[PDB]
Amino acid sequence: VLNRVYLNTTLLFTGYFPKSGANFRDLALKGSKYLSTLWYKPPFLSDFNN
Amino acid sequence: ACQYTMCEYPHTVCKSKGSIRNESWHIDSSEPLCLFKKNFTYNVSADWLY
Amino acid sequence: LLQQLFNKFGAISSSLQEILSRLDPPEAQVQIDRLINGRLTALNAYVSQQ
Amino acid sequence: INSGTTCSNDLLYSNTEVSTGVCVNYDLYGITGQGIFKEVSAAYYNNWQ
Ligand SMILES: *[C@@H]1O[C@H](CO)[C@@H](O[C@@H]2O[C@H](CO)[C@@H](O)[C@H](O)[C@H]2NC(C)=O)[C@H](O)[C@H]1NC(C)=O
Ligand SMILES: *[C@@H]1O[C@H](CO)[C@@H](O[C@@H]2O[C@H](CO)[C@@H](O)[C@H](O)[C@H]2NC(C)=O)[C@H](O)[C@H]1NC(C)=O
Ligand SMILES: *[C@@H]1O[C@H](CO)[C@@H](O)[C@H](O)[C@H]1NC(C)=O
Ligand SMILES: *[C@@H]1O[C@H](CO)[C@@H](O)[C@H](O)[C@H]1NC(C)=O
Ligand SMILES: *[C@@H]1O[C@H](CO)[C@@H](O)[C@H](O)[C@H]1NC(C)=O
Repeated sequence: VLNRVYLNTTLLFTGYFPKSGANFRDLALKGSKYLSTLWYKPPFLSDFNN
Repeated sequence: ACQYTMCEYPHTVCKSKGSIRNESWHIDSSEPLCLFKKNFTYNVSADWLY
Repeated sequence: LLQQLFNKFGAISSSLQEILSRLDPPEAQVQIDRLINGRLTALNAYVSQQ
Repeated sequence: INSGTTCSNDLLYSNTEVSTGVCVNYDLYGITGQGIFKEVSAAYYNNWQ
């Protein structure tokens, strides 16, 4: 938590966390000489809700 | 955090040994309007970053 | 009963000083009235339980 | 004007006046309250806290 210190306890905190048991999404891309176009689509252009 | 003139097909270039293409995700050499600007540091030898 | 002083009850803050510092004296009384009603309700419920 | 970062702060009082022993009002990094301060030695603050 932001600049807070908590010491020898448990904390029940509502926050912004991943869902336990979900998977990831590799979006890294290594080019060598060319520069595609299907790389730049809503498959790879993603959403930001929370 | 600034309003940039974003390229259609953005990409980068490794600053160790340069590639065929050039790093060009914007062409904005006129200091555009910015909301935020900062510099942070990390460990150069650490494997995983989150 | 002590943790009832950290509920907002519909007001914008649980703190009587963050309301008096950030709202006009017309607009502050609407929030202070909701805090007064929530805390008086908590005290009535405790008094019936005893 | 009126859009950006080069602000004329004009802060209340970031005084170096931590007076221990008596009741004071505090606005510590955004948090408001009243209390009595008492100096101590503490080894649990990292540099973000
Ligand atoms: C954050 O760090 C970067 C890189 O160290 C700084 O960018 C350099 O800025 C100087 C002065 O304008 C230039 O001469 C260099 O060519 C820049 N390097 C690169 C790689 O762009 C940047 O100025 C720093 N930002 C702040 C706010 O200090
Ligand atoms: C005006 O701004 C100056 C900026 O220097 C303020 O003085 C600073 O106060 C902080 C808080 O302790 C210190 O860390 C700085 O070292 C001070 N500056 C100098 C040069 O010593 C000052 O408080 C402001 N005053 C008003 C009336 O706004
Ligand atoms: C650990 O937390 C408990 C919580 O009540 C506390 O009583 C105890 O003193 C803590 N341990 C140490 C070493 O401070
Ligand atoms: C990258 O920029 C340099 C300097 O402007 C230029 O000489 C070079 O041709 C550019 N590379 C490409 C692939 O256009
Ligand atoms: C982290 O940095 C320190 C000093 O900068 C270094 O001694 C240490 O080996 C680094 N560890 C990793 C995992 O990068």
